[PDB]
Formats: sequence, structure tokens, C-alpha cells
Amino acid sequence: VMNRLILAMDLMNRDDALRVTGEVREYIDTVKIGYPLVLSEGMDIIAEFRKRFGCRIIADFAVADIPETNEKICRATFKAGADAIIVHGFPGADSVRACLNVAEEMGREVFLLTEMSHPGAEMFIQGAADEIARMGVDLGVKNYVGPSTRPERLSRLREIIGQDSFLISPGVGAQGGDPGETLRFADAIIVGRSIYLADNPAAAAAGIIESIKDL
Amino acid sequence: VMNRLILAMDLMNRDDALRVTGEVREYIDTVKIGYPLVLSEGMDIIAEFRKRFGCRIIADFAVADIPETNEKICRATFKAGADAIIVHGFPGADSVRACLNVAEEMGREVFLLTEMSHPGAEMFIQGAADEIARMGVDLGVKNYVGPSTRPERLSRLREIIGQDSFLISPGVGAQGGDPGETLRFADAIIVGRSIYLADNPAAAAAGIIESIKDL
Ligand SMILES: N#Cc1cc(=O)[nH]c(=O)n1[C@@H]1O[C@H](COP(=O)(O)O)[C@@H](O)[C@H]1O
Ligand SMILES: N#Cc1cc(=O)[nH]c(=O)n1[C@@H]1O[C@H](COP(=O)(O)O)[C@@H](O)[C@H]1O
Repeated sequence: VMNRLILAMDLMNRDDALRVTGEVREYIDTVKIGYPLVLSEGMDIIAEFRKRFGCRIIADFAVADIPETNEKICRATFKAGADAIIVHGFPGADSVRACLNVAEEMGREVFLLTEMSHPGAEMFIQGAADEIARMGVDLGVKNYVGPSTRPERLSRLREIIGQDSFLISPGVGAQGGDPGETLRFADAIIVGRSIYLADNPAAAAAGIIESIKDL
Repeated sequence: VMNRLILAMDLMNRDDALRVTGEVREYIDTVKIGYPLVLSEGMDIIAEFRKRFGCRIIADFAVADIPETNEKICRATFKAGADAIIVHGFPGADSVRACLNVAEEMGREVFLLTEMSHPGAEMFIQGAADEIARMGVDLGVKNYVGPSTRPERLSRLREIIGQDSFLISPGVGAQGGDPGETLRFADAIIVGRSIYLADNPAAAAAGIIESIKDL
């Protein structure tokens, strides 16, 4: 992705979301849109963004249901024009396979969320995350998400998925993660609040890119 | 809930969803609406249903993000008129507490999904589910979801949460669960396809209720 930086656009107002995304568009190639924006403004916002900004859109829907419901969520999400969807691994292989089947049908991609970035991830997800990643490899998953806030776990995840797999990583900035350290292991970093809550989101994005280029 | 039966309305067309819900409204008082319907027809469908049918609405959004994102999802979902939201416990206590805080602010309820009903739940979720349920109890959660497809696990869940907690259970019918056995432990059953894919959804609901009344 352009500059190895993905904008997490979690503003909950179409006007603010459009303003900030337009201000930082020169510095990115992909926008992650999640439920805060979609549930506030509708699924139509995905195709609006994709057209207006000519960016790729990852739907961060943390898909975490039974196989049959997962298939329906993926179908609706790709129909809305998303390029990829983020799916939890913790509910197991059949739930992940359902999403992979729809992505295959529709010519799109699945990202598998292994370990989450927030403190509570330590309770249950962290102890299963290596096995969730290995499950991903066995299912043929090629795109993964893992935590900026724990670079030793990001390293272990990269070890499991290999160098050919694509790995993106949230928790940079607001949650405490560092762009340069995270990019030792991940291919791209996700950044939300550090950019979209900044007084000057373009300046915040540019500052991040400047530290990335230096690596 | 009326007749201990909650309709899982996962049709993805407003006209079909309205038809079936109207046909079975005499047999229920609560409708579970999830992402298949919401992502196809918009969040406004929640208030439409609540008004048209005068039913309680549980938003089954399997909420499974970091605390800050969970808060935004819950806020948008209650603003849309939902009475309650279903939240995963696997991501940990901070993520669950975020949802509880918004529910407290807005006068609504959180249901904690412990163990899921599909086969893949056995991989990772089942081994954590007793601890997820105990975490719920410690956080003061009073409403829980657990699997019709494993009544021995539903029994263990009920043991952890006590008799005062409210427990609803999906996986009845299509996934293999039985209404009567599940209601030995759960307060209410969730039923989707066995009703909404039936040639006569009212007859399917009535058939289920006749077997419930007999218990
Ligand atoms: N993908 C994802 C997800 C999984 C995870 O483990 N940690 C995250 O922060 N996220 C999402 O990434 C973004 C992080 O944004 P921020 O830079 O912390 O403001 C949010 O959309 C959050 O919901
Ligand atoms: N709530 C929930 C959820 C958690 C779980 O462990 N198992 C489920 O089936 N569900 C949901 O309950 C409904 C079950 O519907 P059905 O009766 O199997 O057609 C679906 O909306 C499914 O997504």
C-alpha cells in the first residue's frame, strides 16, 4: 500500500470522514472502514469512498459469527464494493472458510485477525493466537492482522505466516505502538486517531511517512 | 420473552423480512436483528421493526473490537433504537466493559456471548468459555448467550451465571439443537432458518411453541 500506511477512518460523520480522508489522500492508497462509520452513514459510504478517492477499501468488520452468517456478511460487504474484509480467527476454521469461499466467489480478499492490540487481548486471544495463525496458513490465508502494541508477538506471527504473506498492523500511535518498530515485521501499519483527531491530519500523516521513509 | 422464543431475522431483503416477521408476530415479543439484514437494508430497519411490530430488538452484532471501537459501535446501535446488543467475551474484559459503559449511559442491555454453537467453536472458544462466563459474572453482566447444540455446555454455563441471570440460546433447528432440551437451561431459544425458510413460518413458529408449552 502507498507509503505502507492505511488510514483507519473511524469518524462517525460523513462530512468529517470525507474531509479528513481527502486531506490525507496524497499519503495513502488504502482506507480501512469499520462499523463506527458504516453503522452511522450506511454501507453506501464504501462505494462513495472508493469512487471519490480511488483508494482500496478494507472493511474492518471483525467478522465473528457462525459459517452461514459469516457468508451473508461477506456477500453484503463485497456487494457494497469492499476490496477486502477483516475476519476473526478465534471462532475457528469453518467460520474462516466460509469467508474465504465468498471471497473466492467474488474475486476479493480476506484478512485474518490473529492477536488483537488492546490490553484485554492478553486474557484469551493471545494464548490461542499462534494456533489461529497456523490455522490461517493451513486454510491458505495470505493476509493477516496482528498487534503493533506487541512487536515480539508480531515477530512470532510473521515467523508462522512466512515472508510471502501480507501482514498489516493496528495500534500505532494512540494505543502506544511505534511505526518504525512495527514495520520491522508488518508490511503496513494502520493508523486512526493519530491522524484523524490531529489538528492537521495531513501534517500528522506526512510526519508518519517521513519516519517510515527513513527505515 | 413471549413464548420463550426469539426470532433470528437473517433474511437480507426488507420486504421478505417484514413479511415473515409480521406472519409470526403473534408468537414472539423479541426479534434478533444481525448484520445480514442491517448491512443489506441499513440501521433504520431497527426502528422500523420496533415501531411496526412493537417488539424488543436485540442487535446481534457479535461485537469483537478494541474498547474504543466497541464504544462507538454500541453508541450507534442504541441510537438506532436497539434494546440490547450481543457482545463477544473472547476479546477480554476491557472490551466488554466498554459496551457495558455505553449500555449504562443509554439505559440499555448487553448480552455476553460465551460459547458459540457451530462446530468451529470447539477449536478456541470452548476452552475459554467457562472463564469468559466467570469474567461476565465479575463484570456484573446479567444477560448471556450460549449454545443449543451443546446442552452439557449450556448446563455448565448456567451453573456459572446462576439462576438470576438471563440466558438465551441459538442453534435450535437448523444447527441441530432441540427446543425442549435447550429450555432446560436457557430462558429463551433463538430460532432463525427453521422459521424464516419454512414454507409457512407461522406454522413453524406455532409448532415450536406447542412443544415449549408442553414442558
Ligand atoms: N483491524 C483492526 C482492529 C483490531 C485490533 O486488534 N486492534 C485495532 O486497533 N483494530 C482497529 O484498528 C483501528 C485502530 O485505530 P487507532 O489508530 O487506535 O485509532 C481501529 O479501527 C480499531 O478498531
Ligand atoms: N446470537 C448469535 C450467534 C452466536 C452463535 O453462537 N450461534 C448463532 O447461531 N448465532 C446467531 O443465531 C442465529 C441462528 O440462526 P439459525 O436458527 O441457525 O438460522 C443466527 O443469526 C446466528 O448468526
